[PDB]
Amino acid sequence: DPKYADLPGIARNEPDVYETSDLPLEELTSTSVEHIIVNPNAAYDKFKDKRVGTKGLDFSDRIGKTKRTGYESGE
Amino acid sequence: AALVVDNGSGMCKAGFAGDDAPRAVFPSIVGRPRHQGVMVGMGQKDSYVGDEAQSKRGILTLKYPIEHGIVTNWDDMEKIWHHTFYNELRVAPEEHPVLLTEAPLNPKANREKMTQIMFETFNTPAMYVAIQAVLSLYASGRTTGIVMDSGDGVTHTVPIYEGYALPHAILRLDLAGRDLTDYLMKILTERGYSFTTTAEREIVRDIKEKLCYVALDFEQEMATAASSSSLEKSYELPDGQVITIGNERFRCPEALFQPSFLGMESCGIHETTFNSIMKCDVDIRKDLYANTVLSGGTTMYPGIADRMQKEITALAPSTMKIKIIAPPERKYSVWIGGSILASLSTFQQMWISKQEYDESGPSIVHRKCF
Amino acid sequence: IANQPVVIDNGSGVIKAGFAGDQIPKYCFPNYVGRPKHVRVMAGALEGDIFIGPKAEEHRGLLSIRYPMEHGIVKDWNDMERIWQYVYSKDQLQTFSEEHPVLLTEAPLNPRKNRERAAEVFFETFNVPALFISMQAVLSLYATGRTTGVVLDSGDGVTHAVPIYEGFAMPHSIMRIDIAGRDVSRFLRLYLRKEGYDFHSSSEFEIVKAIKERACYLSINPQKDETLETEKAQYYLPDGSTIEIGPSRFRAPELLFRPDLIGEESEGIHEVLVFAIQKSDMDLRRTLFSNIVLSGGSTLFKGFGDRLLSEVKKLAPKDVKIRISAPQERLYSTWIGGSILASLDTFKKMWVSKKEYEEDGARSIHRKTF
Amino acid sequence: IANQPVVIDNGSGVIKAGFAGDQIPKYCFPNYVGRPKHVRVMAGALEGDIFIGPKAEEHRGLLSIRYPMEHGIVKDWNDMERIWQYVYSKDQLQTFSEEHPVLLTEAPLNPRKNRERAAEVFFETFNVPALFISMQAVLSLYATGRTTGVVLDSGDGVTHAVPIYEGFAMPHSIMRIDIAGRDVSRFLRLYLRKEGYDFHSSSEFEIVKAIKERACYLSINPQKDETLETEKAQYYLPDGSTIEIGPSRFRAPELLFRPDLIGEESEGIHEVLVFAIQKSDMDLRRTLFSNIVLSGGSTLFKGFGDRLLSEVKKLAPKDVKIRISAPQERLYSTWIGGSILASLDTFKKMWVSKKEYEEDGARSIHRKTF
Ligand SMILES: Nc1ncnc2c1ncn2[C@@H]1O[C@H](COP(=O)(O)OP(=O)(O)OP(=O)(O)O)[C@@H](O)[C@H]1O
Ligand SMILES: Nc1ncnc2c1ncn2[C@@H]1O[C@H](COP(=O)(O)OP(=O)(O)O)[C@@H](O)[C@H]1O
Ligand SMILES: Nc1ncnc2c1ncn2[C@@H]1O[C@H](COP(=O)(O)OP(=O)(O)O)[C@@H](O)[C@H]1O
Repeated sequence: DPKYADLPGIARNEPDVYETSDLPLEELTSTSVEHIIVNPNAAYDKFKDKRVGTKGLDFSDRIGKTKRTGYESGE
Repeated sequence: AALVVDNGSGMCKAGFAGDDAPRAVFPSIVGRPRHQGVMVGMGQKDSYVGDEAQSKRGILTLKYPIEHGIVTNWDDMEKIWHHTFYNELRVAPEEHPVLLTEAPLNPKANREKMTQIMFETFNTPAMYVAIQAVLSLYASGRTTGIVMDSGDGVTHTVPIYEGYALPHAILRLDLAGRDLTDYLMKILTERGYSFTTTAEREIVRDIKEKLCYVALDFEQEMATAASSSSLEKSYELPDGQVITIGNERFRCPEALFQPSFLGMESCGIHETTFNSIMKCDVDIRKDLYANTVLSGGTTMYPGIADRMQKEITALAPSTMKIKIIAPPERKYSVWIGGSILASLSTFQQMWISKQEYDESGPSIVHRKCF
Repeated sequence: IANQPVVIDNGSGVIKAGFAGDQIPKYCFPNYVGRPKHVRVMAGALEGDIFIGPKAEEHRGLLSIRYPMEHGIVKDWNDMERIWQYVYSKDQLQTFSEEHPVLLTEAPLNPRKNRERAAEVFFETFNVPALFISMQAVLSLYATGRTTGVVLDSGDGVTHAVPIYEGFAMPHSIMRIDIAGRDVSRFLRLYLRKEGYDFHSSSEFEIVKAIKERACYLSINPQKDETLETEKAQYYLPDGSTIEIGPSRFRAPELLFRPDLIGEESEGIHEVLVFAIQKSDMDLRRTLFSNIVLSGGSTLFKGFGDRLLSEVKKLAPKDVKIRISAPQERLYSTWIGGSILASLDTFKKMWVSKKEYEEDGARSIHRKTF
Repeated sequence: IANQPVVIDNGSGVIKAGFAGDQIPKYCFPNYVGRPKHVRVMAGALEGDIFIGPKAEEHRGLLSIRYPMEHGIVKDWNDMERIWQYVYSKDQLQTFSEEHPVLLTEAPLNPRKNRERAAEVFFETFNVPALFISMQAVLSLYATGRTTGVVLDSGDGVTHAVPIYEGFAMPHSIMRIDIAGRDVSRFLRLYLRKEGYDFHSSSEFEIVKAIKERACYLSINPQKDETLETEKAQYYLPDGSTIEIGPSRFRAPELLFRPDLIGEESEGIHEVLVFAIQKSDMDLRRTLFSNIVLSGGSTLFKGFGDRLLSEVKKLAPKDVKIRISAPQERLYSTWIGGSILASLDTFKKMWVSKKEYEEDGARSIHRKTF
C-alpha cells in the first residue's frame, strides 16, 4: 500500500479482480439380476473352521503320475 | 465421361476420368481482403479463390476451408467447387457425374453434408465418395499392400490385401504438412526470420517444399550442421531479401518421425505404419512389409523412403524384407487412382444416382461409401 | 503371523489395496503412471517425475498417462514396480513390506512368465514374508458366501468365466477373451471421432473412460435400436464444452457381446458364459446355469443384466432356470473375497514362504497357485 | 560473488533496474537514446550527442528520440550498450557491473541471436560475475505468489500469453503477437491527424504516448459510444496549447481487441488469452480460466479488465468461472518477480558463471535458461 504509493505508474481507484457471477447405479437397480448384500463378517464365520491339505500339492502342468487334485482335505 | 475431384486440405486436384494427370491443380484457399472503411478500387472480387488468391496473397487473409480433412466452413468449400467446375475445368456439373475423395475415419457429418451439396447445389447426376488410400494403390498397379498416404491435412495408414481392406487396422494421425509448415515458422523465428501472417505462412510452405530433406541419422546430421556450414542453403523470398535456414532445413521433416518435437504425444509416421501392420492378421503381414506404398505430397521429401525403410526394418523382424514403393508421381497418386477407377466399366454400377439419393436421403452414402 | 496380511487386487484399470479383515478396501486408486509432458520453468512446482493415484488424478491435464498392464499382462515391469511401491508409501497403507505378507490377485490363464516375474519382484525388491497368487473368480465366490457358482468377471483389461462347483474349479472349462472395458473405451473413442469430437491425448482418453461410465446403455434389441432415431443426449466435458454422443452411446458397449465390431475373431461375453457351462459335465450344467455371479466394473453398464439374461436364454437349453446374481459392490467383490480368504487360518498353509521360494525358485509359486 | 544481484527488466518502452533486496524498482527510466535533432556542428548546443532517461525528458523538444528495441528484439546493439551503461551510471544505481551479478527478462519466443548477443555484451563489455536470461511471464507469477496461472503480459513492444500450471509452462501453448502498446501509440497518432492535430516529429511521438497514457478509455460496447456525442475532453501539451481528442480517445486502444480494423493480420488480446488456454490440455482449461494474471503497462487502460472479461466470456465455454486477477502494480510486476527469484538461494544454482561461459561455449546461456 505505501510501497505502491511511492511509484508513479500505478492503478488508483480500480478494482483488483474482474470476475464472473458465482454460479451455484441404473444397473444396480435392475429386475433381471438378483441383488445380494455382501456381509464379510457372516462369510468369515461360515469358512472359519475350513482347512486345506497342502501335502502332495502340485497344480502345475506336470504330466508325471496321472491326474492331481490340489487341496486334499481339512483336519 | 466422368469427373475426378480430389478435395485435399493443401491442394484440390480436379480433372476428367481417363486422362493421365489432373487438368487443373490449384491451392485450396479462399482470399478475403483486409478491407478498411476506405472505398476500394475497380476490378474487385468480393472473395478470391486458388491461383487468383495465390497471386494476390499480400492483402488477402488466406483461410484453408478443410482443416485435418474436416470441412469447417462449407460456404467456403462451395466457392472452391464453383471455381473447380465452372472456371478451372470449364464443364457443367449437371452433365458429368463427380467422384470426390474423403480421408478414412473422418466425421460422418463430413461425408453426409459433402454429397448433400453435390446433389442439391450443383445438381450432379451421380456422386461416389472414396477413401484416398484405396485409390493410391491403383496408381502402382498393386492390389495387395499397405499405403502411408501422408497429406497436408492428415496422414492415414490403410492395409489392403488381395483387393480386401482391413477396416480395424486403419490408423489416423493428425500430424501432417500444415503442422510441419507451422513448426518450420517457429524454428525460423528462433533463427531470426519472423513469419506471422497467413500470406507469410504460404511463403514458408514454398521454403519447405524446395529446401527441406529427411536425414538418415538425425543426431549425426545435427553434429555436421553444428561443425560445418555445408547443409546451410540460401533461398530468395518474393522480396529481394535472401535467408540462410541452416540446420532448420532437416529439423522440420524430423517432426514426422518423432511428433514429440511438435508436442502431440503420439507415434511417428514410421511407428504408426508398423503398428497398423501388427494390428492386421499374422499371415498377410509378409506382403504388407514387401508392399509399403508412400502417397501424397508429404512423402515427396528427398530421402524419406531411405529413412522410412531404416526405421521400419529396426521395429520389424530381421528375416522379413521391407521394400518401400516410391513412384515419381506421389503428389498426383490419389487422383491418378481415381482416373483408373472411374474409367473401369465395373465402377458404372457403384455410382449413387439422384433417384437413389431422393428416395433414401443423404444417409445412403454411409452404405455405398466402401 | 501377528501382523495382518495385505490384500492387493492387481486390476488392469484400478488396483485396490488394504489389510485383511477390513470390510471394504480403504485405499483404491487408478492403475497408471503419470509423467509430466510439459517443461518445468518455475521454482516450487510439483516435485518428482512420477505421479501415481490421487495426485495424478488432480493434475491429470499436466501429465501423460501410461498404463503398465494391458489385457491382464504386465507390459512394463519397471512401472508395475513403482505402483506396488506407491501402495506401501505414506499416501496409502503406510507400512513396511517386510513385516506384512501379501495376497496378489491375477486373472486366470495368464502367461506363466507373468506369475514368475510377479513373484521375483515381490520377494527380491520387497522382502515380503509370504506371497500367494490366486484367481479373481475363486475370491468373488467367498465374498458372496456361496460354494457353487460360475463367475463372469468382466474387468477393465480382460473378461473371463470360471465355473466352480462345491469348492472345486474346473480348469479345462475356464474361458478367457482379451476384449474388455478398456477396448470399449478405445472403440468409443473411434466412434466419437466419427461423430466429430477428437480425443487424441493420453489425458483426453481418461475423459472418454468417464463418458463411457456416465452415459452408455446396452439396448435389449440391437437391430431395433440401430434403425430408430436416437435422442442426442449432451454430456459436459471438464473444460465446459458440450458434446452430443447420439448413436455411439449404445453402439460402443455392444462390443462386449459382439467382438466382430472391433474386428477380433473371438467369442462374445454371452457366448463365453454358456460355453463355460456347456464345457462342464452334463450333471452340473443345471446348477451352474441357476448360480451365475457377475463381477468386475464392466458389468455395471445400464441394461447388462437385462441383455445377458436375454442372450444366454437363446443359446442355453429350453426350460432351464437362469438366475444371474449381482453383489451390490461388483467392483470391490474380488478384493472382499481376498480379505475373507486372508483372515482364515487355512491361508497360513497356502502361502509360499521366502525360504520355500529361495530353495525351489519359480517352481514353488507355479506348484501352489491354480 | 555474494554481493546483491542487480535485476534489470528489458522492457521495449521502459527498462526497470534496481537491487534484489528492494521491494520496488528504485530506478526506472524510458528505454530510448536522445541525440540533438539539428546535426550539431557549432558550440553552445547540446554536447555529448547522448541524452538518456531524465536528462532526455528535460530537453525533449530539442532532441530526436530513437528506440533501440522493437517488438521485444534489439535492432541497434550500440544504442542498447549505452542504455545498459547508463544503468551503471552515477545517475542510477551508482555501482560497478563487475561486482554484482545480473538477471535479464527477455520476452518469450525471441530470436536465439538476441539472447546470445545480450550475453556476449554483459560478459565482455561489462565484466559480470554471472548472468541468467528468464521469461517475463514466469516472473509475474512469483510477484503475485501463485504457482498456477496464465500471464497475459501486454508490454510496449510485444503482448504475449503464457499458460503455466503448478510450476509447469507448456511451451507449445505460448502465443505471441506484435500488436502492443507502441502500435496503439502509432494508431492514436493517425486518428489524432484525423481529428486535425499532426505529431510528425519523433519527439512529438512521445507526447502522443503521454496523451494515450493520460486519456484513453476502453468502451464495453464500441458501437454505442460512437453514436453518442463525445464531451471532447481537453488535454494540455508541454508548450501550454490545448487539444480536444474527442472520439479518437476510445477508438484508438480498441485496435488491441480488434486489429483487423486498421488492417493488421493478428488474433487480438482477448483471442490470444482464450487460444492459449484452448491450445492447452482439456483437464487444465477450467483452472487456467479460473487463474488469469494481467501484466505489463498495456493492461492499465481504463476499463480493460471490464472489456476483456466480456470478450473472453463469449469465446470461452458457457457456465465457466473466469477470474482475471490484476495486481495493483501491473507495470512493475515483472521486476518484483525477478527481485523475489534473485533473493532465493536456488538462483545461485540457476545462473551461468563467467568461467562457465568461456569453457562450455555459446549454448551454456540457452540450456540453463529453463
Ligand atoms: N516436393 C515436396 N516436398 C516436401 N513437401 C511437399 C512437397 N510438395 C508438397 N509438399 C507439402 O505437402 C503437401 C502435399 O499436399 P498435396 O498436393 O499432396 O495435397 P493434399 O491436400 O495433401 O491431398 P491428399 O490428402 O489427397 O494427398 C503440401 O501442402 C506441402 O505442404
Ligand atoms: N459405472 C460403470 N459403468 C460402466 N463401466 C464401468 C463403470 N465403472 C467402472 N467401469 C469400467 O470398469 C473398469 C474397472 O475394472 P475393475 O473391475 O476395477 O477391474 P478388475 O476386476 O480387473 O480389478 C473401469 O476402468 C471401467 O472401464
Ligand atoms: N497508466 C497507463 N495507462 C495506459 N497505458 C499505460 C500506462 N502506463 C504505461 N502504459 C503503456 O504501457 C507501456 C509500458 O509497458 P511496460 O509495462 O513497461 O512493458 P514491459 O513489461 O515490456 O516492461 C507504456 O509505454 C505505455 O504505452
